Amino acid sequence: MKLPIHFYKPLAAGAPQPIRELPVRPERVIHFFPPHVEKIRARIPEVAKQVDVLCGNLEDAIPIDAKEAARAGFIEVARNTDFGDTALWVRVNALNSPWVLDDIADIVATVGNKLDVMMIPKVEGPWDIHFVDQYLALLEAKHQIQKPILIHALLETAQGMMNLEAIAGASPRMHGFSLGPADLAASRGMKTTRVGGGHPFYGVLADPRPFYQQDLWHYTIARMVDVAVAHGLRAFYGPFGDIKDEAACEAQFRNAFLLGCTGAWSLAPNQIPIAKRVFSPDVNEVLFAKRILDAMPDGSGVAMIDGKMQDDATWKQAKVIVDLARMIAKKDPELAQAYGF
Amino acid sequence: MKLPIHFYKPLAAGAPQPIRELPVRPERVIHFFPPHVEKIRARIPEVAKQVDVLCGNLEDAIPIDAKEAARAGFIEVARNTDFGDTALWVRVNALNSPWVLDDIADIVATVGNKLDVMMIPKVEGPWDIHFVDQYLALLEAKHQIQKPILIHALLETAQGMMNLEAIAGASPRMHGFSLGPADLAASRGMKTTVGGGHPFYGVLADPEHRPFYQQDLWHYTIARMVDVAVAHGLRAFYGPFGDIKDEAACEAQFRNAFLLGCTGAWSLAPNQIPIAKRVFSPDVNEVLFAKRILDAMPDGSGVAMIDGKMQDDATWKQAKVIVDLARMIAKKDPELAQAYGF
Amino acid sequence: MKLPIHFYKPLAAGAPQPIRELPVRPERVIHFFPPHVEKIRARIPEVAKQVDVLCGNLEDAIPIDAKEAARAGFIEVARNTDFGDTALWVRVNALNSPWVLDDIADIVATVGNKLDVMMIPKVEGPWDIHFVDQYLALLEAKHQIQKPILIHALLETAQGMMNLEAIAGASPRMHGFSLGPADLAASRGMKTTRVGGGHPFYGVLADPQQEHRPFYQQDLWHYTIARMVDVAVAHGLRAFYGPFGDIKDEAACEAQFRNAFLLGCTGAWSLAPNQIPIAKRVFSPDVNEVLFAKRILDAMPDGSGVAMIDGKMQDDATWKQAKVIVDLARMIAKKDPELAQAYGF
Amino acid sequence: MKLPIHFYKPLAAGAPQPIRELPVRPERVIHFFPPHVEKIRARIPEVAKQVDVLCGNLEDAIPIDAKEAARAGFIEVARNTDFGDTALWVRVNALNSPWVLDDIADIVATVGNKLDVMMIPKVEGPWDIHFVDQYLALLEAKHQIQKPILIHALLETAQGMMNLEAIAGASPRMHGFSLGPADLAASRGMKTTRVGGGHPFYGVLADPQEHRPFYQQDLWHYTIARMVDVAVAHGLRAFYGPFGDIKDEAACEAQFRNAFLLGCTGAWSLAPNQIPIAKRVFSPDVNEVLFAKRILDAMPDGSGVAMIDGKMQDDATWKQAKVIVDLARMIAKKDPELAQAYGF
Amino acid sequence: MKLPIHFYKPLAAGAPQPIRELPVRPERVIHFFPPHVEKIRARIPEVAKQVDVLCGNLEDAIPIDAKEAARAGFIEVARNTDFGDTALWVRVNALNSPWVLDDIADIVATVGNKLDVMMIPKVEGPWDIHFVDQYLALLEAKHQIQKPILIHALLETAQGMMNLEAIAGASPRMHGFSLGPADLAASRGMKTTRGGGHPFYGVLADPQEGQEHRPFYQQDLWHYTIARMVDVAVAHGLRAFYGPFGDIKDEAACEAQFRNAFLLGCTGAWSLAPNQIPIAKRVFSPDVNEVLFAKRILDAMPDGSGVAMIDGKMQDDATWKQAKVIVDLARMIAKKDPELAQAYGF
Repeated sequence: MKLPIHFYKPLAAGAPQPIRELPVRPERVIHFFPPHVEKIRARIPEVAKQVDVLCGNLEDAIPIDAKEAARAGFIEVARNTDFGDTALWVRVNALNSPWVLDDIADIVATVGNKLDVMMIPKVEGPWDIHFVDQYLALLEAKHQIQKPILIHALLETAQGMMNLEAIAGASPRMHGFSLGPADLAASRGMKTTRVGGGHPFYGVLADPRPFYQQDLWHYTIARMVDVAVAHGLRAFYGPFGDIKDEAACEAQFRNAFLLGCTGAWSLAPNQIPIAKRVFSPDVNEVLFAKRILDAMPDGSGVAMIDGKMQDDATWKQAKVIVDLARMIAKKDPELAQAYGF
Repeated sequence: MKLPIHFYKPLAAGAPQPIRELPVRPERVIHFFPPHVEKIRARIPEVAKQVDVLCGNLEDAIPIDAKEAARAGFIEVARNTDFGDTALWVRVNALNSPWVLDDIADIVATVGNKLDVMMIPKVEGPWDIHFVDQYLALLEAKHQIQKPILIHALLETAQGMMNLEAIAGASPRMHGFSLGPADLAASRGMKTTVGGGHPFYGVLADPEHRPFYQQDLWHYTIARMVDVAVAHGLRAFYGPFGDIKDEAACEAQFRNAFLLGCTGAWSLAPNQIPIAKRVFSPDVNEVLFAKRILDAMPDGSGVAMIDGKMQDDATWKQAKVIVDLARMIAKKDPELAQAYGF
Repeated sequence: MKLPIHFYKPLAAGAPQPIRELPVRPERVIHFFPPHVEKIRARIPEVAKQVDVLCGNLEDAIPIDAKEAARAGFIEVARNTDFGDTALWVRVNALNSPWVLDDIADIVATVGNKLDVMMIPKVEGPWDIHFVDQYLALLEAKHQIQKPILIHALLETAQGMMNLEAIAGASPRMHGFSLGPADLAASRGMKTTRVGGGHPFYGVLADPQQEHRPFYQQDLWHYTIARMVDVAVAHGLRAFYGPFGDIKDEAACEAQFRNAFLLGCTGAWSLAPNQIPIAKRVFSPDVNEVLFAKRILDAMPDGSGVAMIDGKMQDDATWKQAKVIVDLARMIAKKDPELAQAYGF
Repeated sequence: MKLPIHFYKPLAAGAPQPIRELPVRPERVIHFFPPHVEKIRARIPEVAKQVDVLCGNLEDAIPIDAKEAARAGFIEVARNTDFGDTALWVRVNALNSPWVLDDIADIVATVGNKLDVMMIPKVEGPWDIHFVDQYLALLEAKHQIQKPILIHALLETAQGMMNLEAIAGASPRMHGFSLGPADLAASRGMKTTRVGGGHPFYGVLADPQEHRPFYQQDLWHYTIARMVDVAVAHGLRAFYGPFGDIKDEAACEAQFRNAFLLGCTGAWSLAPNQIPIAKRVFSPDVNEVLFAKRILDAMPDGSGVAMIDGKMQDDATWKQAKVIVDLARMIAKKDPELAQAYGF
Repeated sequence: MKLPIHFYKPLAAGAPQPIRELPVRPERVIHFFPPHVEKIRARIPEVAKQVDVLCGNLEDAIPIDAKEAARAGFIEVARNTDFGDTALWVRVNALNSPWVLDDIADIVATVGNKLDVMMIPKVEGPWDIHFVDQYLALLEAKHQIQKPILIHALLETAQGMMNLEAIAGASPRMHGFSLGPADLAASRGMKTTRGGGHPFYGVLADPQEGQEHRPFYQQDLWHYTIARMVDVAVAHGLRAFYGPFGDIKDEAACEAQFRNAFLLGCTGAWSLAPNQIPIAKRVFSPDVNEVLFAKRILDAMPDGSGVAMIDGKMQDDATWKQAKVIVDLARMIAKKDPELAQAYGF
């Protein structure tokens, strides 16, 4: 709705200048953790090094009794821990809840200069983003935050799916989208208690009899990807609830990856290597991106490579995945040999 | 879009207040009947006891010579019959046809207070909904109909599928959508094997014998329809399954629809009636696991693990959908109440 | 979007009257050829009769040094061949490239009266159509072109997919779309094997029962094609599967071509001679569809009134729809033995 | 951009249910005061009785170093005064400013149940309304405010004017608009200075024939007309803002009367002398009340169809008639002579 | 509408990067000249020093037999002259005419690096902008033009007036609009005595008892049009202009019409004759005494907030923001107008 002339203006005197390009960094796994449980908080600095992104959770799966405790716990661990190359996110409570006003406000007050991305659940339309963008801009000015805190929208209501284009366009803070398969099923009335992969009842019956199961989430992921990529945002697969079935987890993660998602959530330590292995950049795309960078050294002009003309749009897309691959190659030696770094 | 302040005002002075929420009733089976066949008219009291919804049909399969008879036939059944829990629908002729003006006018004038929903063939955009809304409101005012008759949009063309949002939002009479698979496939140029798949839609494995995995032609259509319909507070329906001979395939196509969020389906023949009632009811084992989820977090908030599956607020709301539907369905069917918890 | 009353006016004083409905002619196969290669130019009058459409390529796989060569070879082979019933297309270079201005200007000024469709690569929004539409009008006015050159849009970016409705509605020149799997895969960050068009590791794992869990492969392109068909058909346009890049695998090419036909695509490209008979086999009209359409034409001898066939009401609109199926079956049955023997004329 | 099925749902569990219609009450004069001036805070209990609406000011005209004092002054007055039938409004600071977060939070927490309408300056687009709407909802839930605080949008920017339709429809909290002539002139680059009147060099020169006469024109005709149309179409009220030249009561009256003739509901008053000018100008026309009483008489059950003087009457006109009669009866409660003319 | 992430990217490989905000220069007068007349070309170097903007005209009042000579004539004068502080514009022919393709192509190829703004007649909707944007960008990449040439839209139809928001938003090349009053009145079916107005447009006073004749108050035809043009332009970051005042000889009527456009928020106006140049520069310059007074508003409130009383007139934050607009224009014009640099001081 906002005209480009005004789109990148900060929304408060003293707020950091809005971002023009989303920051490039590894986002292969987003590891949730319950911040009100002490034993988990103690292992967090060691866990922090095993993940690309660490995300404190304050909304779903936190008992109502523990809401205030999860907030203090998140501020506590974020205070004392240096997260190095790992990104730090938090999922706050829904915008109609009694906790979201103090959630956002105190987290910016105490750890704002360490928060990279704030995850907003149950987004229904661009108005939700409009609130959070202005609220953040004012808190950023009050507490003198240096970097703009980005917005990450959880895509888990039927209205969010309908309003997807408007949500993606609602703010220069937008980082991307996470599909929430359980909430989105409840919202749509999909008839399943599952959080993730296939369903035995969803299939095609052969003619006279073999039964071929079908992907429940094809339309949903394809739609999320197309809208995200068109806005320069990133799409993510959210939770896979069957923590034990690592094969089904890998199959679901890889499906998201093959349609174009950047990473996936992990709800338990054992899903962390699954997300890292599935969402690692494809070797042959990195290697082709390096030819593009080599063909257009300063990023301008026209070049061909294998009968295909390279432009400014391909150079910037190539530049993103090579920078990302270098950052991955710096944490894992086996990948560094595969990308050539 | 009509501004919300003008959206809920009635369109004719003396026509009833527009609703702001739909009624709550099982709509698992929409059973059609030709009102011009007296034998079929004679058996309507008995059939009414077996179906959630009875839809008089004035459109497809009613010969040109039978139209006046079918319209008078419908009025006579609706007059004479007590339906009770069964909703009474009518599918009138298409908006460009020489019968629709009298279809709606004669039916409202006589049995307007007994009609729940009017189904409109071939809805192509919001203008179709605006005509019917305004016509209905003028007729309801003239015969002082007490409750507003609802509009059910039949999805039969590519233009209608592309205007699905504007159709869904065009009136507070909107009740929901039915997919007309044969007619929609004909409009798109799809090739099917009436209202079902086609065995040659699949993907070939990589290069002995080379496996072939069939796909569902209707995934995009159904998913888009449920998204639009639910976002607006409406319901989606699978329409006609034309392969009456093949009942394994009819139950398979119905269960897919049910899983994606469709509410019910059409029965074109008496054998489809029990299939549609069983498939658009929750599975027993699925009601049972969902009752385990509701138990593990009575406040609906927190975390739990069942059979190695994580549960939270979101799965609690999944179980509430499943359990509440089974509860409502079980009040009407006392036999399924015994396969759940009564 | 322009108002209906301005939508059908010519955009230049001297340009031909825009068309109100698409020309009805066979488009089962779209055969590409590099117009700079001399030996290819020499056998073009013969390949012309094996294909429904001949499309000159000036863009991908044409070297930078051959750009003026391909453009000039196209102009020469287009002025000298009589194509008979075959349609003549050309794919120009992208709208951001150093070659498209002379591509369009030289072709319209030499062979414009011979060109049926111009294909634009990488159409990302309505603005692209607006540039081509106005550019073509000015050129057609200058060179007294009698009939409008239509525009065919190549889908290769997530942005193009998101703007599909606006693109379809941006001009009466709009002919249809072609999906370009490999480039659109790259635009979205999809993973495909074999030059676009698939991935064997996209699939649904069965529940546990046995240690072997069945794995059901899925189609990566279902959303894309279904969306393409709805937007194309709602505007009166046609949808096509573009380049199937694995030329050596004829089983898989037939499978991919058939999925597109079953979902409602009109034709597909061919990159090599072995794909020409595959496209023509798969995209031949369904016989039952034509039989029904003929009954409509019979029941209403002059497309007036209201009739009913197999319980289905028919009107002037169905009648104009049956006439398009029947006229197209007759054109295709001229070149197709099995349709000629299945349905006749 | 919200669907009617969700437009009228509260934005927080606990926040009061949103209005479907606007409160009917006299709104002929919006009287502004600086709440940081102690001599003004002392006279508020008497000023309240003389005005329809009293609006505290925290934005323009309040110095930067008085901001925190204006806010605390406003809360002191509001806690300690019974406004009776007078409505209580606040104009808070702009949404990009260091004061607006505590402005809204503190006022809601302490005097939320006495606050009728919140004025938001320098509105540019529906996104401003979305922010205030959701923010108000959460605060109202926290402090259990019992009716929803409404939102009044100040037209002070060319962006706001271009986005007027979208602003009007952005929330069921919307109460209406006020034209802010000085700020709007600056935003457009209108080359005038005076807050709210004519300009002597804006006019039409006659064709040559001795001396060519010069007919002055209204600068604000398009602006007010567009504001009234958008506002009425949305069931909202439009207001003329401040008239600056306090001493020139005739130019005040004519500018106020122009807004009244185009469809505005009331006007601001900056100084005690403007109070009786706004109340006289913006009272309903006698004929408008009289005609509205007959519509109310032709249809005792406000449904069905009635024809009055050649013209048919439905439920929208019965409802616009009941608003103006209720308004007129309330204006008679405190005006003897208008009571006899209105027929009460 | 193009999305912001894509709005600011170039439309051709090697085209100069889109600007994010318009250049700030004085645009009080847009002086038109017919480039096929030799006597006019000879004196351009001198007249270019007298005008804020110089605009070569290929369209109206350029005969059909003279089109090519006017186009080549414009290239000859642009190549030779050094224009200094004076912006150089050109009005090409309409997008439907047989001359516009070469108009645009030839001029960018030769004098592209000197052209600031290209003015397009009869812009009816955003699609016209899209054509000119893509066409320029290819030409700019072909001939390596260093900075983007801007687009000025001339409004001559009811369609363009109705499509004004979409036109304003269609490209980062967008500069502004000029009203074409005679063409716009003709498209709408308005009747005007000269663009101009019409003395018979007015309000009849009711009869008074002793009057011979009822007074007749003349009204302005163009109020809604100009007011709509300023709101849409300013909201998008662009600038609105009065176009041609065809009645060249009635200097007093010219001054009053321009003044009305100025007070509502127009930046400047066209001049079709040397006698209109001083009028446009004077009407679209802030009044000296108003600038002088605005300096006193700014100093009375250094923080720009609160109140102040200056010469018995009340001042507040809003008046301060008016003063800043009026002072900021005066300061920028003083860098171009040597006698107003005196009268303004600073």
